[PDB]
Amino acid sequence: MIVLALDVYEGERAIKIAKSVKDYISMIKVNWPLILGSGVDIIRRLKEETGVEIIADLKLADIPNTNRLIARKVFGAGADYVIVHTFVGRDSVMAVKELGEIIMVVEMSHPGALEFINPLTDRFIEVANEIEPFGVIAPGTRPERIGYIRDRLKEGIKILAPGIGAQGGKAKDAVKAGADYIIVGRAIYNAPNPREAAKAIYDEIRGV
Amino acid sequence: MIVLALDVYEGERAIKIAKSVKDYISMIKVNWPLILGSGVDIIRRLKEETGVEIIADLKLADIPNTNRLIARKVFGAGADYVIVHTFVGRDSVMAVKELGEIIMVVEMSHPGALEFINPLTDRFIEVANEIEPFGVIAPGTRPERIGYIRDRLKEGIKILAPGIGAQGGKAKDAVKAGADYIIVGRAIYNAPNPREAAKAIYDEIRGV
Repeated sequence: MIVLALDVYEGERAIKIAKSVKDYISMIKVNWPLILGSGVDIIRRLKEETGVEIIADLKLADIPNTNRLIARKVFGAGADYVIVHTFVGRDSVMAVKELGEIIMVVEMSHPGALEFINPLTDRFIEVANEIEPFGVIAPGTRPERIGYIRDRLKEGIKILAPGIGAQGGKAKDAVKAGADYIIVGRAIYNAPNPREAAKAIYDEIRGV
Repeated sequence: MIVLALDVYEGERAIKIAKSVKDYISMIKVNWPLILGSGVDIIRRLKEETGVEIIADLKLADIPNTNRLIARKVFGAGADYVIVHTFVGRDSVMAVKELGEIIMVVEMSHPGALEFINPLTDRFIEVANEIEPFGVIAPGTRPERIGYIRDRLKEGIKILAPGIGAQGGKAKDAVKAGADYIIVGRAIYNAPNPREAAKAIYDEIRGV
């Protein structure tokens, strides 16, 4: 249920951390900065070193043909899931889904999201319901939002949520509210002992 | 002025095509396919082999800090412009603009664009007018749209138009309608003789 946001750009350093917490996470999420610095082969390297599935957080948002060229290369490189925007249209989402498992963005948490993205979350969820992606991604800052989305999201589509909070009990609360996966980064990779931290989040979630 | 959308994976193929059409183009636009297949250093290599400016068409659509990390890396690798989506918000756009010149997506050509992007074009043109990027991307499929945008867009902001009439003298009409640059990808990189293909378009735009 835990997804490690491996936002560590010293390549071998990132790999060491990922290997150390491998037993307590379900997936590793890599972004464009890591792929740019280490190359797209960082995805196969992480898989070989950890045995964990990889989410390529690409936010694809181009026309169908281009989204297709990108997805073919990234899935070919071993990515298990690709994160794609919903706002570019159904055809652009489908061009990626036809090549591999996808996770659709339906809401974001930065101030700018209030301008165009978030006013459309309800509609993006309805679109996701028709597309049937592996899951959707939305902020987990407020467990009430997770539930709101879960109520509207077709059963079977998973919810992945970043930003649930580092306080004791936040991880367990986000899962109970409807998150299938919680995405955690700094609380793990910047801990004095990343494995211990990941293990503690794991324990909180599988506990009571 | 033609912008070559070099959407191929292989670096040697990309460099060979770019050098062969260099005399007939103004800039080379690199997207994720080429960065993924050849590494981000292909930006620098393309510049060293042709001497023209490079646009990084990344369709940036992330939160400010992630957009910043990507922009810093790509501009630092030699990109002269970075293409960003207006949809994700002003803050995400400025995170990139503070590091280098940008081009904003205000409208797209694929059918999916009619679902969310195009309905907001008037609003996006007004956001671009406030930000004052180097230019905006508007599809040239119909010179009607180029002129529609040109009338509403602040004078100093350039218009780059992809999806140009794969038919007859459409590039010329697009330019006449207000396009400063014509983005051509497939028509050139998939052509039997890319240099002859580029020259034809070049001659059309330059004629009367």
